[PDB]
Amino acid sequence: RGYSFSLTTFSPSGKLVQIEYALAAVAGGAPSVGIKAANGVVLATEKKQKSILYDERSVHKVEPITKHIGLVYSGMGPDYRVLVHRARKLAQQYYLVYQEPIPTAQLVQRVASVMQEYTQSGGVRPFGVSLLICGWNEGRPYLFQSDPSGAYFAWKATAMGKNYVNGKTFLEKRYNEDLELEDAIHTAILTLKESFEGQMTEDNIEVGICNEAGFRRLTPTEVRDYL
Amino acid sequence: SYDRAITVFSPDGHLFQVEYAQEAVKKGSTAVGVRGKDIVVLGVEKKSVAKLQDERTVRKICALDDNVCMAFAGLTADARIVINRARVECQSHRLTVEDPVTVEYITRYIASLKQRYTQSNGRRPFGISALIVGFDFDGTPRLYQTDPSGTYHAWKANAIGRGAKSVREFLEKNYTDDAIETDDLTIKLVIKALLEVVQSGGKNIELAVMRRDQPLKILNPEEIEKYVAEIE
Amino acid sequence: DRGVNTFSPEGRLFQVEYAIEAIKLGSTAIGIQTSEGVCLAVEKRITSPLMEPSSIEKIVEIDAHIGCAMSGLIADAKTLIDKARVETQNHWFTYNETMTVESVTQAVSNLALQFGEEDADPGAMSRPFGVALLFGGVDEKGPQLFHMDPSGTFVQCDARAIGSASEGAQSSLQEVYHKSMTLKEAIKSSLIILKQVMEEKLNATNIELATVQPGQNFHMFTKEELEEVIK
Amino acid sequence: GSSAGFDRHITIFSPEGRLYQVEYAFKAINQGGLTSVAVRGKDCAVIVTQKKVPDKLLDSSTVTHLFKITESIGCVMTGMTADSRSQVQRARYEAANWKYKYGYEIPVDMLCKRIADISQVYTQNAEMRPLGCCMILIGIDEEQGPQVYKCDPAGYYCGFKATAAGVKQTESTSFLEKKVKKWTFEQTVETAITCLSTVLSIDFKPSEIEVGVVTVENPKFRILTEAEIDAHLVAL
Amino acid sequence: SRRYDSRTTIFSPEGRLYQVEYAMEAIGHAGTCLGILANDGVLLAAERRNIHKLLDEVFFSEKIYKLNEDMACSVAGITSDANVLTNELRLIAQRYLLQYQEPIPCEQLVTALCDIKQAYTQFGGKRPFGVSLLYIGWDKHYGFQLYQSDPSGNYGGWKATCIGNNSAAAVSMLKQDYKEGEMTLKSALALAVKVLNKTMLSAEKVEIATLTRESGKTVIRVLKQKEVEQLIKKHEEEE
Amino acid sequence: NQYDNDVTVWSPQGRIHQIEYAMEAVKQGSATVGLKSKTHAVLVALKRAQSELAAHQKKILHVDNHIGISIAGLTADARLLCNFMRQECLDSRFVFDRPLPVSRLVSLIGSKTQIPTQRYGRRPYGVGLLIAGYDDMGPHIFQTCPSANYFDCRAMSIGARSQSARTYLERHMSEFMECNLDELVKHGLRALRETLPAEQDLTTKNVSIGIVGKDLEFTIYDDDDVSPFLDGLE
Amino acid sequence: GYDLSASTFSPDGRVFQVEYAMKAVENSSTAIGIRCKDGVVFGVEKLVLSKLYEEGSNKRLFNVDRHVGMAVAGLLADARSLADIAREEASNFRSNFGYNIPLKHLADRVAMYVHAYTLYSAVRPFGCSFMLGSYSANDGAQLYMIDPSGVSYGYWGCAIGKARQAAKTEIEKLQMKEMTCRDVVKEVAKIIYIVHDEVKDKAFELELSWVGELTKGRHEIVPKDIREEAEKYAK
Amino acid sequence: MEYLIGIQGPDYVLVASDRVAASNIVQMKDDHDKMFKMSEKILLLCVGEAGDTVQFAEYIQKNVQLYKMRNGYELSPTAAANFTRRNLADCLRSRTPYHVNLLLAGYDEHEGPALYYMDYLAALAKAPFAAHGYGAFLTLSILDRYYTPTISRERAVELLRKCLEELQKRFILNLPTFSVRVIDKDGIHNLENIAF
Amino acid sequence: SIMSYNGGAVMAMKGKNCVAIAADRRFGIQAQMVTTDFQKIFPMGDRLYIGLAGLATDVQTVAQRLKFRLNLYELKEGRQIKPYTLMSMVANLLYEKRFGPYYTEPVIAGLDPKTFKPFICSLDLIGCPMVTDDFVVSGTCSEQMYGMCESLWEPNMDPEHLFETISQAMLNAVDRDAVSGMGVIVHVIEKDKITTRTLKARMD
Repeated sequence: RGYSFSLTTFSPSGKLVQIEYALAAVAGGAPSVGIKAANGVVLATEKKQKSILYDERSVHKVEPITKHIGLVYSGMGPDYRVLVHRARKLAQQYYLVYQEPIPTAQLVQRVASVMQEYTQSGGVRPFGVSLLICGWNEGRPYLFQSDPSGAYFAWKATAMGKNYVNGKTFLEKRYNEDLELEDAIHTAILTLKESFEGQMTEDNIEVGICNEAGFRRLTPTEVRDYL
Repeated sequence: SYDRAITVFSPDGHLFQVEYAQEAVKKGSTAVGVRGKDIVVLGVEKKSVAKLQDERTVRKICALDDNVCMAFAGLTADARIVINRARVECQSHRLTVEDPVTVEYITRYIASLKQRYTQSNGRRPFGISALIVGFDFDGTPRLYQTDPSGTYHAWKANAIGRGAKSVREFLEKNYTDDAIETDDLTIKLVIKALLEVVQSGGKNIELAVMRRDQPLKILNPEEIEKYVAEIE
Repeated sequence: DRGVNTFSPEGRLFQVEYAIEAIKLGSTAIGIQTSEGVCLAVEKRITSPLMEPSSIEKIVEIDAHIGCAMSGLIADAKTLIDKARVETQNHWFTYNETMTVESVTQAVSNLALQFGEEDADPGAMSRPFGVALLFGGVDEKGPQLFHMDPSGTFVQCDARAIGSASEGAQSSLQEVYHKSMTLKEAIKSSLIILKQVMEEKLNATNIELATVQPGQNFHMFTKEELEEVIK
Repeated sequence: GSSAGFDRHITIFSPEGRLYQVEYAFKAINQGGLTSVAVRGKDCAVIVTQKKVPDKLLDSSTVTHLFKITESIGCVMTGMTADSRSQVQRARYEAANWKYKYGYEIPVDMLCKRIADISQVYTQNAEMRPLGCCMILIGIDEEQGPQVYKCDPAGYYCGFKATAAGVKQTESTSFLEKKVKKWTFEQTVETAITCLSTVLSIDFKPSEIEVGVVTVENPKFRILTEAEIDAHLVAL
Repeated sequence: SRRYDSRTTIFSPEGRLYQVEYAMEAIGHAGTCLGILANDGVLLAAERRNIHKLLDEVFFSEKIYKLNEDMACSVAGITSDANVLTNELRLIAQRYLLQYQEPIPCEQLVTALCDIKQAYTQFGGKRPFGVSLLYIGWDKHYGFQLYQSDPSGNYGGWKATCIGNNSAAAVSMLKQDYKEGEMTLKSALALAVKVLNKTMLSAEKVEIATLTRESGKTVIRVLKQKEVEQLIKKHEEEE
Repeated sequence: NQYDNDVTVWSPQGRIHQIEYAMEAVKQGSATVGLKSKTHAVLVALKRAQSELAAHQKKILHVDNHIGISIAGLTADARLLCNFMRQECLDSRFVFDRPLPVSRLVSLIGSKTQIPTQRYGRRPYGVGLLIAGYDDMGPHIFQTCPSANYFDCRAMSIGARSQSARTYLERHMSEFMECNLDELVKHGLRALRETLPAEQDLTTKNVSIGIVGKDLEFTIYDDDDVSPFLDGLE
Repeated sequence: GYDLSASTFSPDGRVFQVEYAMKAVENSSTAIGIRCKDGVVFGVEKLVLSKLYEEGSNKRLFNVDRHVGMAVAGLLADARSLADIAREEASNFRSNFGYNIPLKHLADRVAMYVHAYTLYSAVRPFGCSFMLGSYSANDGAQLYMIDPSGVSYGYWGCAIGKARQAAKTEIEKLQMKEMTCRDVVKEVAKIIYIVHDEVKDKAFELELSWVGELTKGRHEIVPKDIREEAEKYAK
Repeated sequence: MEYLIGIQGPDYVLVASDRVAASNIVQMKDDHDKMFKMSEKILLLCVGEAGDTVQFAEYIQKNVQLYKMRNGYELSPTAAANFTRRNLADCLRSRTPYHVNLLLAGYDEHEGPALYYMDYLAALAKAPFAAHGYGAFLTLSILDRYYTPTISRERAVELLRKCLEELQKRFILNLPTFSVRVIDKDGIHNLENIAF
Repeated sequence: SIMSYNGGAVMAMKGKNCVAIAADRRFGIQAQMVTTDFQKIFPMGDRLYIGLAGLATDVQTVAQRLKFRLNLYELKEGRQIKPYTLMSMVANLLYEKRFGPYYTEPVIAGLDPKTFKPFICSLDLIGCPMVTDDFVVSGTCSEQMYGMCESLWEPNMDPEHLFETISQAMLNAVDRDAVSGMGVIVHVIEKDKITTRTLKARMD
């Protein structure tokens, strides 16, 4: 059947604890860094399974929603798969009516709506993942962040997951307005190197970039050279 | 969809949910009602009489039809839902029967919908009381009162909301066959009843009369100030 | 906390047991069945002099040959009274004949236990009706008085009293009622018993009596009629 | 380790942002009392599972943890037996549905992902509990060769070279970790059996385990026989 | 199933609705939103709670939304709840304009959204919308207007109001500074700035929007950075 | 304390407290005996009454021409189940144009009453039924309970203090087969009288008799029609 | 508090509600099943609770199909509905594919239906265990067993109920494989007379059903003569 | 065939309609009213299908009267004509489409008099004057040739007579009496019936 | 035919850096004219106009539903809709009723927001987009309109030269059709102006 009552309710102080607990799950996940830089946007993440038995090429953290929109997350892995599938269907639906690539801002709004529906619906818990969407439309780069509550903010450079506050300080005093995509990756990986514990390789991180040509997921070769 | 039983019986044969709905009606503004001979009056106390608030958007007296009007006490949000459902029934009654609805017919409908919410799944009872006042086809003034439980009774003069008991006792000793003799007399009895349960009555009272063969008439502050001077 | 359809350790539905306890707070209604018609009388119980006593309808008309006196939560009885009215109207449309008193009581007793949370529809009861009914009518078997409570059990009785002061009234009917008592004798007995168990001095505007005779139809005593038997 | 409300009873976030209910389903996988080992070779995938027989009255043949999802995809289930068959039935339907809609055989990573997506729904909805079992699918991809996948009760899935499941999962993964850093059809099977034998310390006999393989020369999932599993047993 | 139920739409002993009252507590910890009604227009002066050195400006505004041609609003509470509420407000206004081929009157729109908010507090077993709204607009029946709305589904028309962080402190200041009937848009902006400062300012920590009439056409516009900056300097001269 | 609120809650001892509480409802009702010979099936129900001016509740009901039932427990529940059995018997005569075998009708009741004890929010039927019928396999006497269980018995008694009646039936069961209707109806009356308190004894207004046989449709004797059987008991 | 619903795992990783449903099957009478060279013999010791009941009342052996049998244990009301569920599956299968449903498939189909009541809070797990026996020319003699958790396995000799740990040691001494069906009936009625407690329990009726080459693949109740003689051999 | 007609003036609308209800070859009524008072300054003239006309005109009326109750102000002639056009157009491709032709007349305080014409296919069109029925063919030309935008109320009634007189001598149907009304700033006024 | 019940014709032409959209004004039921100022062209946003031809009831319905969608679209993603996007929107709306379609053949004409590039197109009843480079006609007299535009249209005409061509094409095309005419309204969309004039046509 399924429960028809809200699992997330207001507390006496006016807080939606369920959403607050979902943000705590997002704050313990692998660190993610998003950087918008003049000619493009870069999204990097710590894709370290640390066991040497797992296939590094199998799973993927940075996913392409459309040809110009990329996605990255922080929190729960399986929850991200649901949102990525929803984001891909939302982009297709929009393109079936308007016959034109869905704008980055329109997709974030549509995808944030889905996340807000799990905070008020019956018998469900809020998504335990924070997304870092990036896109390129109308000759301009975009970087949005959609948290578990359903709220979205437009950023220039941000970081989620473990040590996000520490990365926001190292990002607030190392990021410049007039920055190029190629140089944006260097400061995106450097921000991820300030909380990477062990040794960073080409199979320990995943980087996706967005520009005029469209969203792309950097291959191991590219990353290696950058490292 | 939600199908939980909200209102249920208790050890002493009580219906707590309905009792809490009546508790919300006691915290509402006082709404007085007095049935006259050729005029029905309605008085409503204005607690939050802020000077920066359009008073026409926050009234307790509404008109369901051209011969029926009502006042309430309790949760304002619920009153609106009940008031609009009753308005659709007045229009529905006019479409099925040539004549307009009688005061009792619409009161019965309003009370029946309230009882419906106290016995169905997934819903909670309405937290408001109503004083339906109007005139029938015969010209007989009418006054009924519905409550959260769903029971309604005809009255000669009644009050609801906070301090309704104090006003009800004042009407019992003051409502005779001479106090409602004239138009002004009946209107002055309603303003006097609200003066015992209000602070500096005269600028915090909003009343509307309903004469025979005439639509709802809300007396503005100036007119209410003239009546307070005669009660001094 | 428990559900609405929960049995107690003694084998009783909690909800129904609490609904039967809610009928002990309602007004009293004494019904006496005779050979020359049935008589129903209820205690109006007005709580204010401003309150119009003509708006209190404890005794209603189900049909020309059937009457009804209720006690307990009066608001809940408006749904049962309409079912009975539609049931007797439906019977006439299909068989061109009046429904019997026991048949009308059976159709109203079927809804008594029709309630529940799970596996239910939008227009489903959430609890039982906390009210008791006294059906009095005249069919092919003559005068008949029936009693139906919250559990859904309808039985026949020569004399019944339901309400707050039922225990005291029931005993006063056990030694003042016989099989050969007239309809006029029954009306006085009921009034006398009602006056004793009531708090306010019985008068023409306090109570409400109704009668259903073989050759006649359902009839509600007016002020004049009531006064006659009051003195 | 803090908690509040009904976090331990239903799948809802706790103070630390964890799902206790999903974590309790991982302990249900060890309730069965068995271990599974899948090792990826160079041209073949090998599945090795423990075949315990509590009673002698039990018709041994019917007792198995290896299933044929498709003609080329095979799997091994670990944990709650009833949950395992349910999940195996789900994988068979999803695989058959894929070929009927797209016209081609489903990839091992697509099936795993699809089955993991269904397991994620039990972690979000509170009216039902997650399945207390694991799945390790092995198949031969037309482009990327042999594949070994694994999805758990949390809805998380991945690709591996060598995986393990059951009571001795940390033991079989710590032994497979040192073996992978250092494989042919026989070398892929021998490494699995040794891992399963060195961790359980039992030195298995013929009829005491079950093996499933998918080579690149013969992609059809097959279960080794009594006389087939014994040959590898007398090789070490 | 019935044990996990939280029973949101349920009355309490005092006769109050807990859920709705707890949602009102969340609106008191949100960005302060204030609306003032003048003679030639109505404005919305909300404070921005989304301030950082790494945030983009991207959108046209953050709290003030456009409902239709002659209406606008400023929310205060759960951000995701407003996204749902304001999207529904746009639908109601479009449905009304598709039916009568005329702009929907301000009070009819506010009332329609309040019926949805009150339905979430009576049945469905779901938590109420934790947001308070402020509407400003112009119709042919009453001209310029300003309405407020809370989580319970209650609404009311005002001349000057404030919802959010310091509603009670701002409301008092407006009470002793609002010259009813003799207020102009120019003189109202001063009032907003004067009250907004004493209840918290920079030109990036606030956002103002005015709604006026020009040549039989409603004009809604957010004041620019420079446009606001000057206002803030002029209030400093009087202080 | 926490295992006896729902029917879908198994207790630690492997029992369902809600079903056990539903069986207590049948134990509070008035006794009802049900015995049969080789050509007849009788159900003697002891009617109860609250006030002296009240009538005795009906315990025996019509289901069909070959089937009759005796209730014990929830009045409303009994009616509900009776309507189902009546509808089931009507359908059999409409489709196959023949009486529905008593045993087949008992399986339909067992399945309809089982569903409710496995679903959340529902409850078991709080009523016990004693079915008397006659078909191709002779006369039958079935007994259904709140826990969806039914038994095929030669004699049976359910209700308040039915152990006294059951004991009497257990020692006289042997001499039931080869015994005429008159003697078999008096054998059940004696068992129904045993459950009653020492003082008060069976009358013609507190006893109900329902018989069905090879050459007789289900009949229900109430007031004046039960004197014939009543006369002949010490 | 981790044992009130079936959609809840306990800290150790167990579903207490399903374990509580297995307790009901350990309180019922003992029923055994023995598979041999050409058939399956079901032996259920029917415990008569009263003398008023007719000999044959409350049977624990039903025919789910014309070639499949079913011996039950635990709650009878639950088991009767599971027998009707198994009949539907067997009947639906013949109307779809055109032939008798294989025992292995029927067991799996009915076990999956039983496992669906152990996942949600809306329902409760079945409180009964049961065995399925059948015989097919192409297949042979099969005997499956399903418990409250929805687990179905193949067997040679099975036993459910109270005395199942003592009845399994009696079935282990038999060489079922080489044994026939007429010789097994005796042994089946002997084990039921050994495990049955004459002290704690009272009167008990012995049920016997078989299915094999003898009855041409048709499941039936063992003939009165053969059952009577087998009961004398046990004594 | 029923007949409707409307004439919009500088500050008034003049509408008239035949009052003949008929079954097959006989006139059942000679004083039937085809005008529906939607509001204080709005009249809805309806003709067409036997049962559809009243069913549709009463549904619109109910909603227009409902609008004033809950809002406090009445719907404008334009909005009322768009509401009715939207409702007739929604049923067009539905299960039960009303086959009705109508004329909506009203007076808006800030817009003056308005005359709307609508066919059964829900096509709304504002016009200075219009007519419905088989008699519209004979009277539309008379209107065209004599109607001027600044026409006075007295001449509007004189012009109406001419059209009705033309029907008397040219039309094959029997229309002896006509209902006449006028809507201005003081609401709707009943005019003496034009009988022949 | 259902399309020839109310008559009417819409035409859209392309110029250098401008577009023109003309339409007949006669509204009539079959052979009888009711009004002579029916609107067949609607403004979809400054430099974007949509002309509808066919059933008058569907012309108003489609114009109102498209406006309803256009308002929501412009509010959601706060920007002016592009000419090509509107065509897809309109085509999608028309294709929803693929088996119970609206009887109206739309003709879109406008300048691209920011680029100011001319854009004209036409769709069929079930929403089949057809973007051309010269002109697009829709109505009961398309054949006559096709013949006029084919021999009058020039590659790069200016606002004044374009107005003369679209007016001469419509005036001579509606004079050969019986249920089309009673006035002609032309809209010339430029980069900074929107000239609208009613041509002096025949009232036949």
